[PDB]
Amino acid sequence: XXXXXXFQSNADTGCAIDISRQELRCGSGVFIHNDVEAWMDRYKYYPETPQGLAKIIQKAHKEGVCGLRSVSRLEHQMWEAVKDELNTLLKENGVDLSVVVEKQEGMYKSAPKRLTATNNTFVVDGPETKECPTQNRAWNSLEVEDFGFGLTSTRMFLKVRESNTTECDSKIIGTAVKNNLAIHSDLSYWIESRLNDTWKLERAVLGEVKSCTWPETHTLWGDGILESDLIIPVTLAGPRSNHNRRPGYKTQNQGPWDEGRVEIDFDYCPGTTVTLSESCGHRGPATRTTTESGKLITDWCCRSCTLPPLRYQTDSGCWYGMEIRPQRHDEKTLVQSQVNA
Amino acid sequence: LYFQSNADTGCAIDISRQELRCGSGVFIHNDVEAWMDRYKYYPETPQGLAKIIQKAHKEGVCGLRSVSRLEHQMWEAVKDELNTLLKENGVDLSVVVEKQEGMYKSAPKRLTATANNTFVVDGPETKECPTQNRAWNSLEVEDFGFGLTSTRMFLKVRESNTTECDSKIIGTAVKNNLAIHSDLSYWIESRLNDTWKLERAVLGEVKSCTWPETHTLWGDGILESDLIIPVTLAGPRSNHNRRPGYKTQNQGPWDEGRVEIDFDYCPGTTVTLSESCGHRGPATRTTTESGKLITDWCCRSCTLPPLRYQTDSGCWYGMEIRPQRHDEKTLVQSQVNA
Ligand SMILES: *[C@@H]1O[C@H](CO)[C@@H](O[C@@H]2O[C@H](CO)[C@@H](O[C@@H]3O[C@H](CO[C@H]4O[C@H](CO)[C@@H](O)[C@H](O)[C@@H]4O)[C@@H](O)[C@H](O[C@H]4O[C@H](CO)[C@@H](O)[C@H](O)[C@@H]4O)[C@@H]3O)[C@H](O)[C@H]2NC(C)=O)[C@H](O)[C@H]1NC(C)=O
Ligand SMILES: *[C@@H]1O[C@H](CO)[C@@H](O[C@@H]2O[C@H](CO)[C@@H](O)[C@H](O)[C@H]2NC(C)=O)[C@H](O)[C@H]1NC(C)=O
Ligand SMILES: *[C@@H]1O[C@H](CO)[C@@H](O[C@@H]2O[C@H](CO)[C@@H](O)[C@H](O)[C@H]2NC(C)=O)[C@H](O)[C@H]1NC(C)=O
Ligand SMILES: *[C@@H]1O[C@H](CO)[C@@H](O[C@@H]2O[C@H](CO)[C@@H](O)[C@H](O)[C@H]2NC(C)=O)[C@H](O)[C@H]1NC(C)=O
Ligand SMILES: *[C@@H]1O[C@H](CO)[C@@H](O)[C@H](O)[C@H]1NC(C)=O
Repeated sequence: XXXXXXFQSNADTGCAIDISRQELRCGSGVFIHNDVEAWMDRYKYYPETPQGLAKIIQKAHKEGVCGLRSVSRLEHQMWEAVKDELNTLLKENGVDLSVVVEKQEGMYKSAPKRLTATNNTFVVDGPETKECPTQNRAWNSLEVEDFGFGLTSTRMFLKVRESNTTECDSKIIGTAVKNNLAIHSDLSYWIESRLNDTWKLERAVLGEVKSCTWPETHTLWGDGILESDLIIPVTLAGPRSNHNRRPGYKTQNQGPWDEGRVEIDFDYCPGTTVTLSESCGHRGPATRTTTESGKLITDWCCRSCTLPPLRYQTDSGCWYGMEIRPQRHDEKTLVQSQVNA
Repeated sequence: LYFQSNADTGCAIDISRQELRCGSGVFIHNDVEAWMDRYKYYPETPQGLAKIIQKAHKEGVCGLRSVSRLEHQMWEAVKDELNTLLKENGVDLSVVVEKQEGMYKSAPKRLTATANNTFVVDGPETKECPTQNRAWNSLEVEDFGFGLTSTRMFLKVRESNTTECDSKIIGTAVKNNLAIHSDLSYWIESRLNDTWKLERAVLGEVKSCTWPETHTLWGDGILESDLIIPVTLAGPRSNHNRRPGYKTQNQGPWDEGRVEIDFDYCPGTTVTLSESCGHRGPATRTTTESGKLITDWCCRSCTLPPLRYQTDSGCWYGMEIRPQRHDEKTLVQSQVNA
């Protein structure tokens, strides 16, 4: 599964039903789909030329770049799928260099080196090592040049970026608002806000947690921003937008951002309560509702949040927002986020 | 679960992404192109509204000015019903709806939910009912109404005072090379071609409410002098509402009704960069009042293709673009100051 290559036509054209207006309507415009919560991946990354990429790497290798960290899971999946190919490319040209791709657990961190146009390894992702520290790795060096048709999925071809930026690739971003529901999204983030008495964040699904910055061009309601109010941190591709807020909550810099997939919404973790209490503990690291031993922590408080509570759902269970604390300071087997972003 | 209650569902072809995708999300359509006839306003309570009106008149509100063409059509269509309801309550008061020509100006008064014998809706600027004593932007859409012919939307009186355009009917979105700010009468399009910039805008009428920041893209660090469509004319405070070489078209042909903006030459005309060209002025039509064509145009420091308006009486150029020949032959120029 990695085949190599080697009616306004700028717009979407089709039909949809608008459930709110209760109208079936055809024509042209902009259609944003939910691709984060989709069964398969409709999209796969590809290099414009594997040979080109191999050249990019060996060059960066000469200039002392020991490896790379992917921007996203999709990018990782490319490096994973194209490594054997890149390696036979180097091998057959007499280049003493092999690409090595390690499993990625947790958030995709940024790095400061950049691949440019044109030991003996190039290490993609993995744990932090003294041998190949992040500071000598490349990150966010590629972007989408063109899209390629496929039967099963659609191809995205990567070129080398012309400049140095921390911005997420805008080619794959879809932001939209209609019927007072607002969506900031790309291939791995789906962030939904809605008007109900007030405008506020309602739900978010993060396929992984990345470290690029959400571009202003693709951001709604981005005036008069106070970053410390932004639920999802801008250092974690949180859109710098007033939609990325919830009354009674500040930036979740210590949310469980290193668990892999994270779903944010506002409801109670199963079998728990949350109470307003001026005697509750101050905000701290996001905390799970099950201990290491597995037992359920039922009673929770908050000093000044609003209900329903900010809830995180991950592979290992349910967590609460930073402002929500265990009512009883007696449980010692806590599982808490050790992130600071 | 709520995502069903407010979303769109269907299929579309995305040429840019070379794919056919189905699913759920937000589909923003092109409505200023023929779809204004498939949407009607109706007051949610003609009875209540009548009471609201007789109260406002009783408090020194001589009349009203519609936010938009669609609102005006509702007034035109409900006045007979309103009047006959005012009769039944024994109220010396009748609604008068005059033709609306030009831009839909704003007014400072508001209706509330709780001399002459008339309530004048729209029209020219009388002194028997000045704009300063009229209400404006007191209505918003409560819910939508199913129809085969048209989608109905029912209006409530606003609980609050604001210059903001009703947000319920706004659709704003960006994907691939394309950014749209739109509602039922405005379609404002910008595109990424080397740079993000305004490419085209169609305005069914020119209104004077303000485009809400909640539905504005790229709204950070705004220099209002660079916004092409003025914020006083529902221009979005967006860096998408910009074109290099051009500043705010405060003196556009905004009083002509329908206006379309794009970047292209007026038929039979040329535009050349000249250091000796005149400075920004009111926008000028390519035909003179008699009906003669002006062919030669200059600009000092605009970029090309030229900023172009099209209205019901012809083609016009942006404020920076000036007739190269000084033998001024009674031009037709915008008199609007926005
Ligand atoms: C969209 O936004 C609206 C608000 O604009 C939300 O509506 C609110 O929903 C919440 C719960 O979902 C409601 O809160 C509940 O109120 C019940 C009755 O209200 C009492 O308190 C008010 C205080 O102002 C008094 O005025 C009133 O007379 C009543 O005495 C309570 O019975 C509920 O209590 C539960 O929670 C508390 C929390 O501590 C527990 O201690 C209780 O034991 C009990 O379990 C609760 O407080 C609120 O009333 C709604 N407001 C309005 C205006 O309707 C919608 O929920 C939101 N939509 C979505 C989808 O989220
Ligand atoms: C690209 O820009 C980034 C940030 O704008 C640069 O990252 C900084 O690099 C220096 C030295 O490498 C560090 O001390 C900083 O902490 C980095 N800031 C970050 C990572 O936010 C990066 O060096 C630039 N890369 C190139 C090739 O110019
Ligand atoms: C009360 O309001 C009515 C409706 O606006 C006024 O009637 C108009 O008066 C002007 C005066 O020049 C005429 O040109 C219009 O033709 C009248 N409208 C008609 C006949 O439908 C009336 O003058 C006002 N009375 C006042 C201010 O005392
Ligand atoms: C997108 O912008 C490019 C400029 O980068 C436009 O290309 C120019 O097109 C005009 C007329 O077609 C030519 O006179 C120029 O010489 C072109 N420039 C270059 C560098 O080729 C292009 O027309 C724009 N396309 C759209 C659809 O707006
Ligand atoms: C509406 O609000 C504006 C902004 O404060 C104010 O200037 C205006 O007088 C208000 N009008 C009414 C009728 O309250």
